[PDB]
Amino acid sequence: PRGSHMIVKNGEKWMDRYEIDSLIGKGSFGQVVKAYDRVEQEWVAIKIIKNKKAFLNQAQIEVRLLELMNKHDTEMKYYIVHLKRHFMFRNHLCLVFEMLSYNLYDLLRNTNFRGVSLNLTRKFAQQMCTALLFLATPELSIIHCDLKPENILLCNPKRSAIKIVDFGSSCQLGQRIYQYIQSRFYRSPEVLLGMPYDLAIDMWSLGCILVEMHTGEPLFSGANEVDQMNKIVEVLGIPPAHILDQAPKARKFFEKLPDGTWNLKKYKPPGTRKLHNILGVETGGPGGRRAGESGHTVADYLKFKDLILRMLDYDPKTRIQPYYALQHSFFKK
Ligand SMILES: Cc1nc2ccc(-c3cc(N)nc(N)c3)nc2n1C[C@@H](C)Oc1ccccn1
Repeated sequence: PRGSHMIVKNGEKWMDRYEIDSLIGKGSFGQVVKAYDRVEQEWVAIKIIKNKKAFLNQAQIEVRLLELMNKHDTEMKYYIVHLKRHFMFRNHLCLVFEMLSYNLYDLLRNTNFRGVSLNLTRKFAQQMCTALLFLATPELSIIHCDLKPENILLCNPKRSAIKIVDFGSSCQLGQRIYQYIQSRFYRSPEVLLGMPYDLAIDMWSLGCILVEMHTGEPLFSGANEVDQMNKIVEVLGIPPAHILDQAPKARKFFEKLPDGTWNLKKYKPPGTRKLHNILGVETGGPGGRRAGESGHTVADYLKFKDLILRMLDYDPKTRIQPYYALQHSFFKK
């Protein structure tokens, strides 16, 4: 056997138990196959980790975090994909999951990137904030570290229930091992700036994800780290001095002046790309496509806009935390 991937043959049966149906996924971690578990009589998704020591080490962390989670009593743990069991087979670690449906990016593609309704956006946001409240449980303190539409799956194609997958980049608070993390579009300023991070980076990612779900377009579509930070500054302005003063990578993006103030190195002027206009609050919503529509009033959009700007706080110490996000007027019945 050569290369890092397992040789998968559709039709084969593993350990007189799993009937392999099809290769349904391929990522940097390895592969995902659909299999029929003859013993429990159900479809499962088997995540097959590459036989490369770095990947096996990180997948053992994923297993430990998923077993810590799936054992907590609360009904909140059901927003996290269920790890059924794991086993070694042909020198690969294999993680067995419940079979889920397609991811929120596929849902955007299905709308021809016009976005989903503010009402469906709100349902996704409530479940996501509840999942993040669960991860923030003191005995867990799990940072997902790779929230993106691709890592949020529908349970069922005809329903709005979601779960979070892929804890392959995850760590617990105080066990940071990667200086470079998060998918670029959803990467928090503290990570771009090479600072130590905490659970607040997942709330940043969530703010980005919810705007994209409603507009159909990434809020911050950087081609690279410098473009990413410049796109963030277009919307939010120059980060606070107290943060840049302790940021290892401040000078990758910004320059300190005699005055002790920071500006950009070497785009719209800072803070002039208003979320007000990105969302089309007063001009019929994204691309004007929601004009008049029920559920899409200026009052609705101003509540949504307010919660997003609390999620996109530059300061990880004052960025809105999940419990408080769930108390926001955006969610009030
Ligand atoms: C349909 C389905 N049910 C699933 C159940 C579990 C998982 C899954 C995938 C990964 N990376 N990490 C965990 N912890 C669980 N993925 C499922 N998928 C999507 C697979 C096909 O692709 C995907 C989906 C997401 C990411 C990569 N590839």
